[PDB]
Amino acid sequence: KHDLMSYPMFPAPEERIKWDEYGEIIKPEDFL
Amino acid sequence: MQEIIASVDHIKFDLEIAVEQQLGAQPLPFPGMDKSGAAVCEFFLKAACGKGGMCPFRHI
Amino acid sequence: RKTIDYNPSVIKYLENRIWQRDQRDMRAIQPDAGYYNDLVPPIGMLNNPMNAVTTKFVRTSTNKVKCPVFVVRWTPEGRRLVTGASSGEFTLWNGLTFNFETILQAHDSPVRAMTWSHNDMWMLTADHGGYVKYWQSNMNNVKMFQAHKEAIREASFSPTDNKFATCSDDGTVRIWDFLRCHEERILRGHGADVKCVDWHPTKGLVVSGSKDSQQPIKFWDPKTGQSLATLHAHKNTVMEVKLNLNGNWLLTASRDHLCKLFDIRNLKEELQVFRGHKKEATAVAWHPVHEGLFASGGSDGSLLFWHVGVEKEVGGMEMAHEGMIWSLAWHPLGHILCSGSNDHTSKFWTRNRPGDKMRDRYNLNL
Amino acid sequence: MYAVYKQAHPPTGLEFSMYCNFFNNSERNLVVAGTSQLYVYRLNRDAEAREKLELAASFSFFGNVMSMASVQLAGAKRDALLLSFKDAKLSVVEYDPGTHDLKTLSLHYFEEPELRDGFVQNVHTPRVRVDPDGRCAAMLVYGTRLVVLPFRSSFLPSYIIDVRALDEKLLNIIDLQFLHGYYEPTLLILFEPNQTWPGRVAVRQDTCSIVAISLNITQKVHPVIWSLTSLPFDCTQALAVPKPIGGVVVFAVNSLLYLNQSVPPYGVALNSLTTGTTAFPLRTQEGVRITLDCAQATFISYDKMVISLKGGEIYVLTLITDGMRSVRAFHFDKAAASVLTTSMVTMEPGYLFLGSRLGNSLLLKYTEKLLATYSFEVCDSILNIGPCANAAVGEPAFLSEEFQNSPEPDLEIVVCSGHGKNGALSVLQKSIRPQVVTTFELPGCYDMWTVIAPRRHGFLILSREDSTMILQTGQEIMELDTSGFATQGPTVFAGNIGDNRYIVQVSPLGIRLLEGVNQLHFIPVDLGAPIVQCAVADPYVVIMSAEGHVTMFLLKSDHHRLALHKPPLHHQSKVITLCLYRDLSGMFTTEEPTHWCLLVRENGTMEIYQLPDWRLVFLVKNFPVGQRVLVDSSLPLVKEVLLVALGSRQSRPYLLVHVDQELLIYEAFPHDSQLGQGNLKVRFKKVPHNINFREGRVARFRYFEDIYGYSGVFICGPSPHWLLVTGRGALRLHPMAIDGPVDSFAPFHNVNCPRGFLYFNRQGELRISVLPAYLSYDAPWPVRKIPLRCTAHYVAYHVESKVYAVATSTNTPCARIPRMTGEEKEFETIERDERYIHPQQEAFSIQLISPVSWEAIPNARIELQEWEHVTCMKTVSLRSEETVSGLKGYVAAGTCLMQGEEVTCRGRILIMDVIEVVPEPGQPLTKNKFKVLYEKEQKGPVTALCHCNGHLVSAIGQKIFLWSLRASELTGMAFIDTQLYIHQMISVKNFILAADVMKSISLLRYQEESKTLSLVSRDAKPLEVYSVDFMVDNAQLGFLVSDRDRNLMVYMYLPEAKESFGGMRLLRRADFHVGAHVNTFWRTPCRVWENKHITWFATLDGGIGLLLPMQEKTYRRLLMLQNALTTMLPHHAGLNPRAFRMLHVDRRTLQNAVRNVLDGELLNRYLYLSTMERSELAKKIGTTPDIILDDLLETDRVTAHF
Ligand SMILES: [Zn+2]
Repeated sequence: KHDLMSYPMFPAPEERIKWDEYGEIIKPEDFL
Repeated sequence: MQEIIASVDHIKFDLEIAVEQQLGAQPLPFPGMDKSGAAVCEFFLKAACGKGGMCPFRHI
Repeated sequence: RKTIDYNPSVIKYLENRIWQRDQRDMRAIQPDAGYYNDLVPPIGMLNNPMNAVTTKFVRTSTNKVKCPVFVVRWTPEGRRLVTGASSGEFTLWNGLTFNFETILQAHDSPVRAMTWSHNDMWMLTADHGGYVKYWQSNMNNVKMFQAHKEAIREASFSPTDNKFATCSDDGTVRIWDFLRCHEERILRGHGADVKCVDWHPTKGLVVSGSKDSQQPIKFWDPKTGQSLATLHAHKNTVMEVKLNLNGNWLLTASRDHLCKLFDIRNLKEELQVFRGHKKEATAVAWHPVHEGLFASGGSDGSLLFWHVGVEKEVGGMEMAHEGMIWSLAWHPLGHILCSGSNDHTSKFWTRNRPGDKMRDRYNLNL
Repeated sequence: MYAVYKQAHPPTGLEFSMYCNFFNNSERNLVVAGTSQLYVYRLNRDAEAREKLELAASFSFFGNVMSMASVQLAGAKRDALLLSFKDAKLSVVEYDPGTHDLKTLSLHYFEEPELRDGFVQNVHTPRVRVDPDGRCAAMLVYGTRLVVLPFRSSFLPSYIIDVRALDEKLLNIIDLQFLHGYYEPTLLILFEPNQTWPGRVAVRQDTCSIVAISLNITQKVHPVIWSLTSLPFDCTQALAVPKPIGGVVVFAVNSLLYLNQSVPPYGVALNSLTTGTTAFPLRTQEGVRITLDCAQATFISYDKMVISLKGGEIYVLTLITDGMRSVRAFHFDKAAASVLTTSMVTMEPGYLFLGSRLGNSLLLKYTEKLLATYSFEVCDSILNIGPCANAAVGEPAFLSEEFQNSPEPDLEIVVCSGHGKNGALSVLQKSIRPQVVTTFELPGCYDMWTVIAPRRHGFLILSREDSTMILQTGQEIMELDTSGFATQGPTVFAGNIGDNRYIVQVSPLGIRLLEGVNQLHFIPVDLGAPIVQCAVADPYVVIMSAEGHVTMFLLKSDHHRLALHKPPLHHQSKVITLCLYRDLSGMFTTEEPTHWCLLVRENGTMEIYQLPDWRLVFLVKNFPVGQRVLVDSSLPLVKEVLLVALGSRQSRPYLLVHVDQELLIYEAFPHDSQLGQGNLKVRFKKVPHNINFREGRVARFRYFEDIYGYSGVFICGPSPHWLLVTGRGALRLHPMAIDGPVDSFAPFHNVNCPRGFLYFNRQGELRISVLPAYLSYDAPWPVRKIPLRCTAHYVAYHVESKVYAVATSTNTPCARIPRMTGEEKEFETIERDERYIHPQQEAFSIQLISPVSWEAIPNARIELQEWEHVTCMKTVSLRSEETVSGLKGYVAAGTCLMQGEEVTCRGRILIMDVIEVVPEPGQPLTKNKFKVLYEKEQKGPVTALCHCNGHLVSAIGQKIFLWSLRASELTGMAFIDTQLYIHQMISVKNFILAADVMKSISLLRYQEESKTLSLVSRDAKPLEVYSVDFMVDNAQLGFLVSDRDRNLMVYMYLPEAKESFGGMRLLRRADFHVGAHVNTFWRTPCRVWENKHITWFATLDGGIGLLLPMQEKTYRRLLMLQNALTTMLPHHAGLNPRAFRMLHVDRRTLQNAVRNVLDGELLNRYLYLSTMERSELAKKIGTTPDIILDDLLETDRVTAHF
């Protein structure tokens, strides 16, 4: 998780923002 | 300085082409607008302007 | 003449920027009256957000008709403040020397909403009759229509120029199309009169307040119309609902003398509450360049300053803005604040100067 | 759309420093660091040109270092480093023997959304602190988390301590330090539970506090002991007092506290500004009126502390100690001032290093004067292109008359570096331009040599295809026709033997000895075939024929005489090339000078022999591949090999070889490998390049000693370069692109020519040349550092009269305060106590620097008003009806008065001309003088200035005006309403591109027929722009933007795209993250690249970068390589090159990152790989290495300006 150790490199986190004419494409499960 | 070395007077940019024939300027909605502070269009002085009264650019 | 000119602070920040790299390298402003050129805007000191605690009086801006003001909003250039009162007028006050610029007459009803878009083009202003009027940046009147049969209380706007949502006293939150002026759908199932609506800055949510104690906070879905969540937060009459620009925190004032944070990623638990209003909390404004701090207006006239993570108030005082504070607005540079009373005045609040003794009537009062 | 970033100058400027056992536990090492680059130093005591810092290792990172500490782990032979990168990254690295790289031991990734606590915009940097006893190490993640690394694998699993879940509700950590003794690791923490602001002190007087948490490593429990709560409000860093006294000293801005567990709180005030702002009991320090707000300090021994204040002033604090080791009083003294530091480290006892970003980081030396008082002297300084504010491109004044008709423009850059007392100018210039003082026309001759005849060179020996020329040098050089030398045929080598007492030339038939003109004797040499090359040692001469036969000649004193000694060499394969070498600072110890021979065979094996015997000492089995580290074991074709020692007293050897039109050079480092008796204890490490060899033997690698003091190798060919190592020990490769390709080279010291050199042009022209003496070739670029002793803000080269206009500023004490009573200004004189420091008022002035001699022109200095600040200076090409063109080229200054926020800020436009007048006798520089044409107050602050087709464009307030210069006045023509604060503008062909501090860029457009200015497009998203450029392509025009989050981005105006409005929204098409801030921007055309321009920039951390536009097809062949170079290569400190060059938005909006810029410093590691490894990355992405090398090397050829 926190402690690391082909090569032990740090990750590159990226997140694509799916647009819409209302905003971001949202799912109805993460809001209850 | 920046023009003796990097001269760009012989380059015809796509910025300069897209502002002459306006290259897809959308008609402005809500026809009670003003647009005092926009560009003057060369289409009204020379040729048929087309969307007269509902053009984004001013008319002299 | 009494101005708060932001220009000698931005010049100083542009000069520091070259040879600074952080705030830990910034030379300390010392508390004396001679260190007046060493100030930077709140962009300059990014941590230590105690900079932007505006408890210094600048000017009362009163009209000639003396009507209570309900919305106070800065132009997104920071150039001026358009102010909507109960007489349906827009009184425009200059943003450097706050003397007077011009007066309009927008509505025939008390103005209740005023929102600029994410670009500096359009301005939505609703009123007490149910009318929504579009506005150019030069205060040109554009197409009007009737969006509700009763008094619209708050308008928001999606993260684009395409959709917006209004709420009124008939209990409905109606989502609108901007260009077509078309009613998309109606968000029903609320219970009583909804009084505040804020769109989410990225995700396309609609959060609504209420007076109903059984459905006080509703999360919505603009595409499907589904009631997405229900947050039983307050005992009575949620006044304002605001969201940060980071997209994580819901801030909620109400008439139960409280203000509450809510991480919208985890609605089951709750973040800290903000106790310290002696009377009802009515107005809330997040700070533009400092996430974490906001300001809070009360129904007794209290103007308090808070921070996320700090339990007590950062500091403001009661009997500051006499009456009942309806709305607050920060300048784009968070160096000055304006508030609107239920009394017939509107006061300007700037950052404190180095080396002053705060014996003013809005202060220790010695 | 598509581009490539390339780094031209590394960042100069240090932030971090320490003194640790980097290489071994025997000696300590100065390990400094800065913006994403690590430097390791040694300290030479017997240096030729007194102490001097010698570079031992230099290391580059894909990430900016935010903190750095060191600890010696259990059982370790060295001292590991604890690097710290932005947003909670930790990396533990050691020096690696074997190779000469870093070795990552541990990697720690503490950036999760549950640790950010909902705050997206991170401000707090991670702060690594270690124990004095080495028991643990602590990183302050996000200002609210303590990562604890337990020590004894060499590591125990870490655990996160929530800071706000302790006692006292810490919540705003200022500084945190471990303390001495206290059996377990004890960690002191300064914090503020109820934070206030200096400026609001009447309701929150003094809120700082201390928690000394006691860490239990095993039990993972930690109680709060020894809390205080009444510290003053403006408390900056704390410092742990060492073990015989113990405790802590706490720097505040206006006071200094000593705090201890048992001692009552003691502290004194440093000035009378703690009168109404501090209720803590503070005494009055005697004879001291200073402040400690941005101050560095370190402990010399115990009880003595040296403090570097702001202003660079050095004090020495003495802790006056009682009998029970209790601090009773303080003692200050004013020692010698120095550079505005950012770091502070004691070396060997008697030395202080002073790292600095803004100013040259220098080493000191302290001795006691005859309580103790110290005196500081300067031993060494490290050169620093500082925080580059503005930087102008100009033409140098001393181009030689032979080089005048060159097609490419000959130009240099002048950079406003440094700040304050260390403010300066930096005349950077990438390539070496010689001063040809005497030319010749000698066709036919191709090789050349200069020998020393009775240290001036006596002869010039020119080899032709059929004969040999001789030139007697001296007062006037003249061709010699007498006997001695063989002129009937060519010569393959000609050099000195002994110690400059003889001359040895090598014909293809034999070898002659010479005492000058007089020939001693001659030794014919059949040796199978004709002699192709020879190498020389001090008594040794080694011959090589065309078929690999090797013989050796030796001086024996008889009068001297060469003696044949045939080498015993087992020829399993033919010898291709040879090299000789001697030791003068011997690392060739092989378990007084020592001679060595180097021998490359055709099977690919490289062999080193100890030269008096012929025993095999070193053996690389596969040499022409180009491996990173050369290890002993006992094709592409190797052309030429040269071993040369460079540096202080010939310390470090280098290996320069030539393998298939490719230069690959090696360092050398000692390595004790117990795997044999008779082997060298050295290994060789490949180091990177920017040089390609892409268009009877001619040597390219020609060693020179003492050309203008500098010793090194000149590398001839199609792209000639100067290899230089001074006493610094840093490798320097400087190009020489003027005069085209260079065929041969020789050093040449004479009477009419000083210490200098001599080379053939490709057109067959001999050139007596001297290096120009005004530059320093010890820096990565040849630079002249111009001390101004004042902060240089803006520089602008005026093309007419060929001068520079520099805006400067010095700090004067403030004395008045402007008020406002409605009608006029009133001033209140600051009348305070005598124990009172004054605020610093800045007064500006406009210099005028001459490029001939870089002093300021006397009696040419525009001085402004009292409170007036230049916000911009550019060279402005206004129009005029006088010259043959329209444009004139004035100098315009935008300036305005800062008098606080209660006074209305107004501005003034200052248009200046530089006109040549007659000079005053005795001063040649006074021919130039300012002529102020326009000087008028404006209706608000003038914050930016540009020119559009001869119209001055200005930004007053929230409007952007457009003026026209008449005979004496400006007339307004057009304006718009704009954003909050336009601080930058640029222009190309009636298109203004403005830049706001907070909102964004906004492009404008000006019709000239109708006098109207119009907003075409803008960006609506918020963005903190620093400055703007134009990305210029064949027909595309990008809008290059630099930002506060260290981001480069390219906007385009595309009305055909649907994701904008109709021509109303700027759409970004490239996103990139340079590691530094950028304020300056340049354009120049390149050397398929038909009509493109290179957008150069200089970073604010002291480097210079590039953005070269490319086609889409060339971008995507190399983007497949960049992803292969990211994953399939190990990186220093475990950093991810993809994660570092992605966009760093500290928010969340709808703008997904458009990555269209390559990482040309990651792509530069494809040049560094061996040709066996070079083909493996080509086969996995479906290509050959010839296609990639025709793309990576062509981005180096068109980008060889300056
Ligand atoms: Zn038209």
